Amino acid sequence: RRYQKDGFDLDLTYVTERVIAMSFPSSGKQALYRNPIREVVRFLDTKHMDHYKVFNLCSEKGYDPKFFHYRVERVMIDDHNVPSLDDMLRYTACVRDWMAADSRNVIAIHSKGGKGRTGTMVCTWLIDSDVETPSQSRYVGYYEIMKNQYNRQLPPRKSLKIKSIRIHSIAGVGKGNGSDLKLKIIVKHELVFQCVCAKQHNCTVFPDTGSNAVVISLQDGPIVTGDVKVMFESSAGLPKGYEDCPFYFWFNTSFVENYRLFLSREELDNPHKPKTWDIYKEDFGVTLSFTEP
Amino acid sequence: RRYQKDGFDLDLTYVTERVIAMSFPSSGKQALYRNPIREVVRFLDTKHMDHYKVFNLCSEKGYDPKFFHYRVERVMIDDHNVPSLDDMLRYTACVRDWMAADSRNVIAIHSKGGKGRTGTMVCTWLIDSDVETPSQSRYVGYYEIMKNQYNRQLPPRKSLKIKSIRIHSIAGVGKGNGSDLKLKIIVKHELVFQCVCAKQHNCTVFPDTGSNAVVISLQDGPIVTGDVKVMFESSAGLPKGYEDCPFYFWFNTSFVENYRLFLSREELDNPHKPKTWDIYKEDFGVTLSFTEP
Repeated sequence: RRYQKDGFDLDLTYVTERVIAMSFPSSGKQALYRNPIREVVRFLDTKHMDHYKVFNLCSEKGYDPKFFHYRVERVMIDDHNVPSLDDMLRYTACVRDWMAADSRNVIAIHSKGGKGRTGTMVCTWLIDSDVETPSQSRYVGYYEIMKNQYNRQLPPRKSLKIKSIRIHSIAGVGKGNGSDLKLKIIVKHELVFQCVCAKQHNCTVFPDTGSNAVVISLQDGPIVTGDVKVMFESSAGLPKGYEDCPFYFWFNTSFVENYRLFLSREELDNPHKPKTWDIYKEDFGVTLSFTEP
Repeated sequence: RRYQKDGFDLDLTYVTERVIAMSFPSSGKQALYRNPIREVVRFLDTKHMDHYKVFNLCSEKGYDPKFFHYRVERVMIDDHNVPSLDDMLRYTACVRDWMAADSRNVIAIHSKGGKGRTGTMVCTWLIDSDVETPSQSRYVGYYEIMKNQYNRQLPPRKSLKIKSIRIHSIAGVGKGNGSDLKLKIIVKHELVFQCVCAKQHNCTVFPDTGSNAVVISLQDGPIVTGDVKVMFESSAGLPKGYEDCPFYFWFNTSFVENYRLFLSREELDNPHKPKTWDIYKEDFGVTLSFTEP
């Protein structure tokens, strides 16, 4: 819903009377099909003068603080990826402080790509005051659990150790045995664990054809703390989608209950898209088994 | 000095046997004249396999941690601007830890623009182990002072308030009175103070034509702490250079001695370039007057 009022042609989305969403305001030979930085600057200067903050939720692009009168905060969110809960808490904290300055402070939120990052961090603010991928949905769920239970603060810090990964309904995906997935565990932009199933060196494969599980014994698993990314790379032509991976996870280990995490086919970032509902059947899922150090 | 060895055409600079400087590795429709991300990844994978870390000193653009096998740290340095001393200490600690991890570990350093930020942050490591604008030079000097006196730590935290700004040898620059400069004080991407001399509202102008001084009473100046940037905006057609401003500063308030900071014509970001040595004469300068709260 482009903002076509008052002679404007920006890709804005006036989500709430005090919260504005838009796309990345670009400069140079990129204003033809995207927002021009100066035009949107003028738009939000003639509407709210010295009463806006521009949240640039881009870990990959930034323009200058000076354009928006040096009121710009950058949240390092990767495309199709979630922010850390510390990032979400700091985000909502600075937003609440901004709205406490006076009654007519608005906020502009954008990201370079689609309304995944801006959607996530506008819905997060929406439910704090009251998305594309299911990782963002589950992170909004994490933030609501924090908001209503562990009041606007970090959960009880749990350091968990992952011990095995169970894959449900593997008949159809992969070569046929499940020994093609590649594991990558990322914590704070750091690859803390990787393994390849075909070589079977850092992990072992124990396929049980009775229940269609190819549970992989994940020896000496990392003691993950905080937000974790687990992507599954494959070498058998799986339908790679977002961020060039068959499917990836994003979760906070402080929210895991009873040291078990199962992600249904629908959560499972990338299989959730309906266009690939033929290699991942309805019962497809990945179960993560945890341990307490 | 581009790296033409081993069939490569990269814009590298092998500064030391274990430190590498290069330009930003770009992707998309930019590899025609800039560094291709995949090509540089291949170069530093076949040269240093799993024994390097790439430092991205760009506050305006980043690509993805995944390309360099999730060994990438971003330092938020603005173009034609200096890093914070906390950032410099964190970077130097990171480099020291990386080199202590193994005897083969290398570092790759780049920035999007010219070799100002990469030059700054490579000379900082060069002086710790053993530059475009002069503020980067003064910050390398700040780091050498910290390294050799207040050993590799911050100096005694000093917070001071600017009481007035003295402009030396103004006969020729500006309208002829000095009532065209505009002040902008930026601390941690925050416009903490601004003023316009022509209106004479936030500051008062006291032109002392006897000594060619237009010292401006900076009433109720900010209580600055840490790293401060001071840009001088003008509306009399000054030869705007870097950052689109007549001249700006970048100074740490902890390093001020005797509560005074005079900036000679040579330091004075933008007057430093000899092409403008006709409106800023040899005695041009700015003096920062401080007061202890």
